[PDB]
Amino acid sequence: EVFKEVKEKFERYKFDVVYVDREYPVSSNNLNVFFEIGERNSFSGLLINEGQAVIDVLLLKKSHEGLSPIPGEGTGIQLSAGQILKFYNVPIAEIIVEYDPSNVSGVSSNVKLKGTIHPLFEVPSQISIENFQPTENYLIYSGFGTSLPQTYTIPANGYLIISITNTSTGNIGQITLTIGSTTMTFNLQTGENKIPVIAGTQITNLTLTSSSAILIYEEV
Amino acid sequence: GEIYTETLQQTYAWTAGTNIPIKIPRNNFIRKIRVQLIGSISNSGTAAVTLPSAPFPYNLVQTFNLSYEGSKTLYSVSGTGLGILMYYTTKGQNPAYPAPGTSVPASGSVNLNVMWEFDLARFPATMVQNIILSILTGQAPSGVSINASFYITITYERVTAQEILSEGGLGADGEMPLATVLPKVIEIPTFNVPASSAPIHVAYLQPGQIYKRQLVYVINSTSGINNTDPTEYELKIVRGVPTDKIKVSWAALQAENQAEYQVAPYSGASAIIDFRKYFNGDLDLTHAPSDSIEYDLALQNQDNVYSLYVSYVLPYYDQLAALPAQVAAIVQQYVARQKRRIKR
Repeated sequence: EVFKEVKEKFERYKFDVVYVDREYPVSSNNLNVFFEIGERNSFSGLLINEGQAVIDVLLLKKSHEGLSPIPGEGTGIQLSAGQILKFYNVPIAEIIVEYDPSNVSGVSSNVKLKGTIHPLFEVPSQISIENFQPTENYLIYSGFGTSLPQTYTIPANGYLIISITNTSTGNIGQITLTIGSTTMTFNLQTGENKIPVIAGTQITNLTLTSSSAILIYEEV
Repeated sequence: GEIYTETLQQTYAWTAGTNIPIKIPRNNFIRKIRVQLIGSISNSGTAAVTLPSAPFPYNLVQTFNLSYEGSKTLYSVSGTGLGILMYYTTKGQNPAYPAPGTSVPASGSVNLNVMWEFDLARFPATMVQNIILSILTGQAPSGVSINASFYITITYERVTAQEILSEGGLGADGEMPLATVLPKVIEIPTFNVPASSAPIHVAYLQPGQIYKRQLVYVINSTSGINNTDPTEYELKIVRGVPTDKIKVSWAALQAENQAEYQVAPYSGASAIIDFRKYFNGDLDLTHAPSDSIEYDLALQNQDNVYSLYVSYVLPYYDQLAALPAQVAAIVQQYVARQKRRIKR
């Protein structure tokens, strides 16, 4: 029997998709932040590494057990400052972000998770890293006066820039830096001051002779 | 089945301004989860530091978030919120030391012990994924230091495969029993509701749930929660013929709370309105178009109004409604009993 049929069908999809937003400090004091996305459904969105610390993000297929990577079950992606881990319908059962054992101590990032878990569709699962290295001109402090309200950690190897701006020119103060067992003291002038530094260096003091605008960043 | 309760061995240190994610073990269904900030508040200073007043000690836990599958949210109240809801449903007998304004002896300490309680009816925790109760602690009072931890006491009911069938088995998608009553205690904050003598529109109750009672309280920038601005509250059913299920003066609303809760007002800026008392049974908006019931406030000054709702949803609400008058009757009675388990 040869059949010629014609049918115009109206269809709609009403499947509930619940959003998610979870930002956890991730540092030497909070080694693991863990977001529970249920095994049965699928999550798509961003895992944002808004910080200076590098984290190992391990998504697992199997819940109730892991805390290390169960092989085949969970896959791991390493993520550095600014790198986003993008998910496209990846059915995960738990996302565990571990603060990396190799970071320069003190560096932390707020790993935020913003995406929606909607039922797992019959389309591919995918992962990728968006914004792979924003060449970072990494910002450390902006403020004003004659000293710093806190100590700061320098996140990477590069050049520390201290920009001191005032209504005058010339010698304006001093900064002290420490790394490991070394201390160094530097003379500051108005304008740019550029100092090579290695990751983990601490800014321990600054003292100016007159009130200024203070901008500290690192060219990496 | 067999309700049975226990404390989780694992506690959580209350640290200032932290989010402490807690996993709630999924052994059976969960009836109620109690959390207690237990320890002391120490004064190491030379002069005796008096503790901030209401909402303290409650606001020591800035916010609560009990949800499953990391997204479906059963609870979302602030410590100040769930704390006042707790104060009423228990005749002001809910554990909360020290009381507001109490002194921490100079270079000595007082006792810390506050409680919250999330009533999940008979939540099918074995059939869902990851129930995570994240307590986002607030700030430690000025001059004193909090040395407490949280104790999660969970109440399971051994609902069995058998019993589950006896109340309508599973849902359309079979992810929970048909007669599931998921508590949905949310709290939506409104800011700068301007000062008026005639109740001005504050916010709409959004559909997708059955409202049992609503705890509304305003916050002055000066007196915190101890102000007296709310003067005239008003629940206007906006959809259909416009009507006032409520148009009672603040005093009279706090009055029904005297008779209703047999407890003095938590403060001059709070109250509770039970919908079962202004409708026939609970105020349902499961399918009502959004913006069908709004609530108003005549504020002396212009402040921030927080409205915590003790609502619950029926994940298979239609299968419960499309059930034979035979079965529906039995199923309705399980859902009916469960609907009242979620009081606080």
